[PDB]
Amino acid sequence: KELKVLDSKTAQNLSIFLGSFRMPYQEIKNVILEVNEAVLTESMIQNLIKQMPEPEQLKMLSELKEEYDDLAESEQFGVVMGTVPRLRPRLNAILFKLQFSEQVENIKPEIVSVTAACEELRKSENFSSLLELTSFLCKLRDTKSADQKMTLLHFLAELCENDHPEVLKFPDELAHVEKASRVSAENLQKSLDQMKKQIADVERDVQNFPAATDEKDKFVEKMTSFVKDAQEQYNKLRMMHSNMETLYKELGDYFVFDPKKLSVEEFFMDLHNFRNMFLQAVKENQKRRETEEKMRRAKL
Amino acid sequence: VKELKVLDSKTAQNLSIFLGSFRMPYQEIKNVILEVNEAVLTESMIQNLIKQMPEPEQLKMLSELKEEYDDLAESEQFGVVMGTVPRLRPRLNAILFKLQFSEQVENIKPEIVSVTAACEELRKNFSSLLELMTLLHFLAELCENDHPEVLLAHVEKASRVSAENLQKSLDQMKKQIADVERDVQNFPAATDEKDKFVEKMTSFVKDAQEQYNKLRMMHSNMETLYKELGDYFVFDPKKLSVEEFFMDLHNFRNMFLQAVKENQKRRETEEKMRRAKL
Amino acid sequence: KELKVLDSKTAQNLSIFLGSFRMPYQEIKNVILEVNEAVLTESMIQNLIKQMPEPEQLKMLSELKEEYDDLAESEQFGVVMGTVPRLRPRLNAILFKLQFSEQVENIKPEIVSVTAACEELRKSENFSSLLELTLLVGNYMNAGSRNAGAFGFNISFLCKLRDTKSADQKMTLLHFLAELCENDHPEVLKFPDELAHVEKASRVSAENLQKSLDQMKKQIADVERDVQNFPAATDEKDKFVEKMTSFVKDAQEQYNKLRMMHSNMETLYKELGDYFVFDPKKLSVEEFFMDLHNFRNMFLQAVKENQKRRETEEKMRRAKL
Amino acid sequence: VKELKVLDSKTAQNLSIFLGSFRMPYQEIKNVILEVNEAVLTESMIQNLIKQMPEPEQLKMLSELKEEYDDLAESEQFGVVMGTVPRLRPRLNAILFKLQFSEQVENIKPEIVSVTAACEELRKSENFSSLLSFLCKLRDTKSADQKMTLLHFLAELCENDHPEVLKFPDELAHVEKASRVSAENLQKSLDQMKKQIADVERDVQNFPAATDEKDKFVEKMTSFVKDAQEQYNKLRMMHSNMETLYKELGDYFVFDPKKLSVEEFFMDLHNFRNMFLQAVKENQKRRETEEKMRRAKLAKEKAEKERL
Repeated sequence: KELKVLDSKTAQNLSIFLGSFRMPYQEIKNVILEVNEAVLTESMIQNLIKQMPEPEQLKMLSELKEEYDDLAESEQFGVVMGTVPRLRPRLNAILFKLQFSEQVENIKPEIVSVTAACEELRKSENFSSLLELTSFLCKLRDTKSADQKMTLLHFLAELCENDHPEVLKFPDELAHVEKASRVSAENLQKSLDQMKKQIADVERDVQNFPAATDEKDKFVEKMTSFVKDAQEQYNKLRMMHSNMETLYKELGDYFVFDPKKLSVEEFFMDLHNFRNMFLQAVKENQKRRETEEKMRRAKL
Repeated sequence: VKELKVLDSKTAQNLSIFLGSFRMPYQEIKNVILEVNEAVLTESMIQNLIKQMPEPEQLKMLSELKEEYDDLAESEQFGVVMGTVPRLRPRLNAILFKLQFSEQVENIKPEIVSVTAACEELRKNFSSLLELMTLLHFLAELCENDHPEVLLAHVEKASRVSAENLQKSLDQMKKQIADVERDVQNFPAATDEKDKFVEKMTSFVKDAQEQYNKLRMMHSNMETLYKELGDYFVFDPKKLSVEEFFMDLHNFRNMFLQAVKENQKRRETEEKMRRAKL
Repeated sequence: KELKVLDSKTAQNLSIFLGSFRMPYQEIKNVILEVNEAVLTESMIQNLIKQMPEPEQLKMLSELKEEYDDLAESEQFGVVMGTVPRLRPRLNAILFKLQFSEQVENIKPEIVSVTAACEELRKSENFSSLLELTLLVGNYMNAGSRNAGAFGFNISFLCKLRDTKSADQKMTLLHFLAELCENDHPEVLKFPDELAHVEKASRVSAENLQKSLDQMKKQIADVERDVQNFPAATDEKDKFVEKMTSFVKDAQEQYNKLRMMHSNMETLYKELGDYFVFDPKKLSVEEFFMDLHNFRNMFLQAVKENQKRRETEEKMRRAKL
Repeated sequence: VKELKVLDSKTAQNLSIFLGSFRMPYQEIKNVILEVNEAVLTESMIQNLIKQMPEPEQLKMLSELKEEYDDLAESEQFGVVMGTVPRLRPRLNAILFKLQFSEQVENIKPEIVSVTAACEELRKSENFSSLLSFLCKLRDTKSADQKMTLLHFLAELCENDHPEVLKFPDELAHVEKASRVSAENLQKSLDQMKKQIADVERDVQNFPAATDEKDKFVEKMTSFVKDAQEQYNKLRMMHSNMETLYKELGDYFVFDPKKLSVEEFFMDLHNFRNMFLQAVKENQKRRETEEKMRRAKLAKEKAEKERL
């Protein structure tokens, strides 16, 4: 059969897609209309969106379907899809509905890690004690101590291990520090923004959606109810993200440091590095004070 | 601080770690579960909820302690709140089912489509080309002089499929639906109007049912056509599995094509001999 | 330029290859002859083999040396390669030599995992104690139970203690056993640490292991063959016979060691078959260790489930508030 | 059981786990290192020996316990044998270098070749030399009627009265690869390689003579070091020639080679190729559509005609 609208490759792709898809065009239409969640999936929508003929082509494909049987499977599909009101925006609202909960799930953790880390630090007394005996802390390893052949870090860690068995527990109170050092405050924000726009757009497309030109189209029906809930959820998320940014300020005072020059990621990435440096030093002392124990046995 | 009166040490430890990262008011989590709030629920969440959810007996014992709610630890408070959601488990398993269904159909369908296509692709020239250097090159040779042009995009896919697991999946799906359906039919009376469970589920189960039926039609069909193959190439549709049939048919299409490519390479290399000599 | 021998595609492919390769065709030839390992790599040899014009096609390009400069580069290369004796077996032997160490390194651990698992099983004082408690549990402390009086050392059977109720039906034999250990034989609980290679042994494939060895055996035999029949070197830069004769001996040495290690592995396994009464020729190594592994896992799960059950059972006691 | 006499608790624990899985008799490990046995040694094997190896100070203290070898724990016996290998560390590092060399060269060459080939393809394509950053502004502002873009416009003009540009995009095979390369990293790779070769070379020169017929280190490394240098020199020849062809472009296209890095240059040049083909692709698209709309009316006309 010959093509009367679709262009070469475009038809080439639809032929494939729909083929390995295997599903009556009318069923696809009704699945899209009723938003059948027993059929629809993230990818399925991404594929329809990525394979759907341009609107201008759909208008051309429907402006002469009296010869339906005479159209290639690719263009027959085109005709059907030409019957769906507000196709593209409809598809995005649907895609959004399928993606939301999960893209929130992907964000929240970042926020919680940082939040927890900040909470952990402030409430960590052992780390406070460690500060006494003492951001610019990953430098102790780069100095010397009372005597020689032992970085200040070691002496600090040893002094801790001898009569401060407790300070040697601070790493076990800074659980989320590592997860926090992995976060990207920049990216964290971009996400909440893209999301902000995402919800806005879908709300618009809905508040601008037509009426029931077919008692099968139950779009505005659900979608309006969803956006509502997606909103309540986005707000709560933003509040969490604010509580984070906020709690990170409090540390900028208590531990006194500039929360404008040092990002949340960078900051913690160092506190984490130091926490390791400390654990490393402790292991090194245990080694030294283990071989030296022999160097004195070798005199016997 | 805060003694445990029901949860066992480890359950409490785990529930605590879990809640402390989920970060969400327990009552709100309850509502989310009740109304199957799809703007919050995800496959992971449900699975995690199911994995962490204290056992029924522990939830009960806790529900009989709502009294000192403020004295109970976080882990045990979540318990009290969850201990008020009727049919927690079958409910959670139904939601997990709704969240997973379309995905599993999407992952099962392609296996059937490939195999089906390979079957359709065959019936619709490669027949005469085997029954009749090596034998391949020989027959290939003839299909170049006397019967040329007598030289399947799914035959390859079909060879990687596994008929056995394909059946197990459909059978596994069948149970899943039947189980959800049963749980729904045996569900309590929704007092708290915030519980839109029986409604949603009864409807979804209907849809999954229609899709499963359609999916099973595609299956049986696939097998029907496979036997149509046991006719033309007269063989035991059970002695040789779909996987194998197309595996051979595949290793075949290759060797022949290679035999052809090899022939043509000698072919041209001869042209680059007739000219060079004159 | 214009092709005098090579088909069209071969000329194309070979060009892109020689191109993004940048190296005088003679230099390439010397690298192959000298088996220069400061240049040669596994990928490099594989490609030369994949892109090398057919043996016959190289023969033809031999009558075209006068017009070397007239020929297209793809064919110039063909002209050079055409000068190298036993080009393909040579190339295959070099690839073999470059891959040999990794190959041994990938077979050895399978053998070491199974072997160590067997030794660990023999030497585990706590697992041995556990077997005894198992006999005690099924032959004397649960007369009611399933096969009471017929328990032995079958490992897969131990995997079923989980599916059988003990005397009082408030516990499976597995849990009964676990509690017995926890209460009166704590040390036994440390048996898992005494079986470090068991999990790895469960993931092995005796069949593939055997295939790997036989393959290595043929690979080495083939190279030796090719070396035994190799033509006397004309060009001084041809180090093949020199390097490869030596290598083959070395590789044969390693393979024999592998074969013997594998043979020792099979011997220990036969011993396990008589001790845990199973047929080595019917219960693959991975099957046996998967059973031992799964048992170790469920036994540990059983212990946690007991502690849990014990803890909540105390909340029932303190319910008297 | 078996009291440790030198090793620190951790090292011994780790050595034990390691030796538990490596399972190669200690003499055999030494023999293999001394023979530099290629049928046995692997990059991974050597990296693990290096990582597990007790520090020099411990190997020396164990080196003085040969008489009690049989009473020592497995990890310390291993230490004793290893302790008898002269220049163990430089030996192990040179061996690792010899195993890694040809491949780290193989991972550098490609980049140099991509950029090099790109520079060559460019200079040999007048098809581009002509087309004259701004190409962006055209794609920005719409044509007379919003119906099109000024880039499509220029693209169609070329496509009509200069159809010898449809090839341009296909004569820039390595430009994309070149856009991904990193000039700075390439340099480091080369300097890092030079240093590695120097250090090994140094160790071979200051290396103790063999006192047994099994130690093949000097014989092999001295020879290999010569081969690595030859290859490195050639690798550098290629590199500088790459920097030179690029320099040549700073003129043939007037632009400061110091300012704009190699990645920067071919990245823009990559996007350009993209933007153009884009327009051409798009033009051919809407022009194909117009064609079908024409045949649409024609048929829809012969229709109403044949009908009546």
